[PDB]
This record gives sequence, structure tokens and C-alpha cells, in this order.
Amino acid sequence: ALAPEIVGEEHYQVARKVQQTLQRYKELQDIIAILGMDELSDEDKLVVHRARRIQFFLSQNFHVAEQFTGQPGSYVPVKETVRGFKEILEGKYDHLPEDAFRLVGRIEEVVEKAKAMGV
Amino acid sequence: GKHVLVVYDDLSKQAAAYRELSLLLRRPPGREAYPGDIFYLHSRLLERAAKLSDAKGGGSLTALPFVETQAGDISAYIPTNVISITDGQIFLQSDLFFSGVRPAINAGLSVSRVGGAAQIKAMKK
Amino acid sequence: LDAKASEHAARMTAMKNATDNANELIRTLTLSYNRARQAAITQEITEIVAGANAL
Amino acid sequence: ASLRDIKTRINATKKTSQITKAMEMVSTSKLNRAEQNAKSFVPYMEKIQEVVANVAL
Amino acid sequence: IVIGRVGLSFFRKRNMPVILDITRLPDQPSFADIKEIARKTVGLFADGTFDELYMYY
Amino acid sequence: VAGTLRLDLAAYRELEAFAQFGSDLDKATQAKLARGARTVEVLKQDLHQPIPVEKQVLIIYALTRGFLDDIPVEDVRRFEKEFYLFLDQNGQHLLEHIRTTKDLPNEDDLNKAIEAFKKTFVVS
Repeated sequence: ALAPEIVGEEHYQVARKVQQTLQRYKELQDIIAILGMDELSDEDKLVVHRARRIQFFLSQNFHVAEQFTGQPGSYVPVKETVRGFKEILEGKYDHLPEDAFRLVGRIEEVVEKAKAMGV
Repeated sequence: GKHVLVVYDDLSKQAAAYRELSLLLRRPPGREAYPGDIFYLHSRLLERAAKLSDAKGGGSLTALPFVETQAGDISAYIPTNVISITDGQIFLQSDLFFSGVRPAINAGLSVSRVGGAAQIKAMKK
Repeated sequence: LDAKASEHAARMTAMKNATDNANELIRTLTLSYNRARQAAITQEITEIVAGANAL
Repeated sequence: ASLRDIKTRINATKKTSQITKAMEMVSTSKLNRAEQNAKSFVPYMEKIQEVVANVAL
Repeated sequence: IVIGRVGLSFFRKRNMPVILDITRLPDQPSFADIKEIARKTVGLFADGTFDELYMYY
Repeated sequence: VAGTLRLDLAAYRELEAFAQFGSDLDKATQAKLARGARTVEVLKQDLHQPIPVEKQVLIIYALTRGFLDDIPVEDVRRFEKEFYLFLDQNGQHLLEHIRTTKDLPNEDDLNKAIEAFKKTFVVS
């Protein structure tokens, strides 16, 4: 079902860009573990910076996992998740700490979590 | 109506013993010369531990099976068979053991499938 | 200026040594990989034949 | 070690080796440029050294 | 007086009295890149702040 | 044109590790990197849209003769699409010549047509 004529052009482009970013991040880990982060170019540093946040934002808190997470679950509409990932790709939330993206749901919950953390 | 705790100090050793018996009885072998029903052996054993309902008296039996891995390979045949049966596992690592952290539980690879419901309210909080 | 020249020479030498070490490691790892591959194929074929003639 | 683990190590080491080789060649060119830059400084240093030796002594 | 962030971090981790630094220099620096820092260093000698210069490279 | 295409692609694949160090313009091999990037962009294609052989020949000719060297790599796909439309509109003689003789048209005519399209293309 992941085709432009089924999900829409914007959804398709966002999904493909996310996959491209994650694939690029996968290749960087091998050289990072050896030569450190300082030797990367500015483009690769930005790729790592955004890929980490994307990977954390793909997490979610489930309703049936309260016994494991300690918090109630969330339901996220597809329009909301598309818009949130588009904003992350555009860099609207580069200043947010990457731990604020874990197990939240909607994009506004990331902002609320970071505000609670004191950012 | 009582409560029972059972510890099986090595399930891999009965796996070896059952393999020996099956080979001696001329039953054709499978992976790693193990018989076909090596999974059924352990599943049949471990499914008998349960928490009974109130109509059945409310008794319980709880089990602690043991599996010994080779070189910390948690993805081997018998370890994966046993992991697929139980309600969670506690994985101990030699590298953690020598680095000073004991009892050396690897938090990433350990999990409890009943977690939260099996805790006091304060501990859960 | 002398320090800059020294720094560039040092980087060149260090990266040359690192490349040589990586090549040697690749060679040894490839040898071990091929040994493991052969041992695997042997093990599956032996198990197949043992099961077949067990009937 | 399993076949997958060994293959992953091989690929990672190959990528690292390529990066280090590129860095070596870049540093070689930079060293050549630094040597010529140091060479370009000699006449001024010689002139000022001679002038100082003549005057201050 | 330290030129280079690796030495800067070394001395900061060992809590030593660093007074000057540049921390950012090109691969082929020109004289104008260190003119100000050299001027300050030589001025501090005549200023009476300290009466000795040793330099390591 | 295939031989030049293959040589450019192989040269790019051999130099792929130097892409990070070209950011400060260390040396003049960066032309090869730019050509390889444009080649990779050209070889991409969408689903269920095969291209006629004459159009493939013309786009590969344009790539290998340097007519894409000033187009940003982000615009190559749109350049190819608009070039195909421009061909259907005006290069029918070139397309027919290729279809009939299985050989390239006159170099001067190809260059004139490519430049005529290029002065109408708008860089995004």
C-alpha cells in the first residue's frame, strides 16, 4: 500500500525521506565507532542528529503496555504522524533533547516532555 | 491450595539425556542430532506451572528452569526453545561479572512478561 | 609553520599505519569466515545423510 | 563467532580502511603544500635575522 | 599560552593557568592569522607580566 | 555513449570515499565526483514508465557531453522529463533519424537542440 496513488504524494515523500535518512545513519555507525564523531562532515553530523531523533520518535506508548511502561497509551492519527515526521525532517525540533522523543505519541507531547525536563 | 516453588537446575542436561534415549531407541534425529519433539518435552513440562482460579482452590506453582549457554550465545537452539516457552528470562553475562557488577543481570536482554502486576504498589510506583 | 608541517606528516603516517592494520585484519577475518562456511556446509550435509539413512 | 557477525565485521573494517586511505592521501597533499609554504618564508626570516644581528650586536 | 584545542582541553582538565588561546586556525595559516596573538604575546613581555618566554613545538 | 557512461560511473565508484573531503575543494578531481553524482541521478527511473531507446540515447549523450555539468543534481530528474517533452515537441527529426538509421544524428544539430532546450529550462 506504500504507493503515491494510495497514501498520497506527501505521505510517500515523507516516508521515503525517513527511510533514506535511517539508511544513511546505518552506514555511519561503523566509521563512528572507530574514528569518533568529530571526524564527520557537517552534513553527516546533521544526518546523525536528525536520525537519532527520528528513531526515537518512531517509539510509542501502548494502551496494553501499562504494566510495562507505567503510563497510559496513546492513539496517533496518520495525518498527525506524517506532519510530525515532516517537521522533524525540516528541523523544527533540532534544539530538543533526544530523550524527550521516547515513547510519547503526538509531536506536542515531545515539547511537553522537554518542558517538564526543564529545557 | 498451597503455594509451591520448583527449581530445575539444568534443563539442557535432560535435553542431552532425552537425545541419548531417542538415539538408543533408533528414532531418527533432527537438528544437532536432537529428536523432533525436543520442544514438546520442555513445553509439556513447563505448562503445568500455573496460578489456579478461586474455583480451583487458588493454589499456585511457580518454576525456575535453568539453561546453560556456550560462550554467551543466547540465540542457540535449546536456549531459544526454552525462551519461547517461559514468561521471561534473567540473562547473566561473564563480561558484566568480571567488570564488577554482580549479580550481573543484563537489563537490555532480560525481561519479565508479568511485570508490574507482580509488584507491590510502592515498588511499582 | 614548522608545527603545521609536522602535524600533516604525522597524520599521513598514522593513517598509513591504520590502513595497513585494517587490511591485515580483513585478511584474517576472511580466512576465519571461509573456515566457518565450510564447517557449516559439512555439518548440515552430515546431519541430512544421518537422518536419511536412519530410516 | 557466527557467519553474520564475521561478515558485518569484514564490511565495517573495509569501510574504515577506505576512509583511512583517503585521509592519508589528503594529508600527503596538505604536507606538500605546507612544505612549500614554509619554503616561501625563508627570505624574510634571513633578511630580518641579518638586520637584527647587525644592529643589536 | 596555548595554540590548539587539544592542548587547551589538556590544560583545562589539569586545571592550569591558561591566559590566551586561538583554538581555530587554517590548514595553511598566513601571518595575519596569528598577528594579533603574537603581538599580545610579545607585548606581555614588555608589560612586565612575566619575564621569560619558552615555546614548545 | 555507453562506454563513456561506464567509465564515468566506475571512476565515481572508485572515488566515492573522497566525497567528504571535497567540501573544502582539496583538488581538481571533484569534476569526477560531480559527473558521477549526475550519472547516478540520470540512471533513476519510475515504475511502469519505460523510455524509448532514442530518448535514452539522447539523454545519455547530453550527460556524457557535459551539458548537465551546470545543472544542480537536485534538478536532473525534472531536466530529463522536460527534455523529453521538448524532444516530442521539436526534435522529431532527430528522433526519426535515430529510429531509421540506428545511429546518432549530426553532432552540431544535437548540440543546437540541447542548447535551445537548455536556455528555456529554469533551475529550481
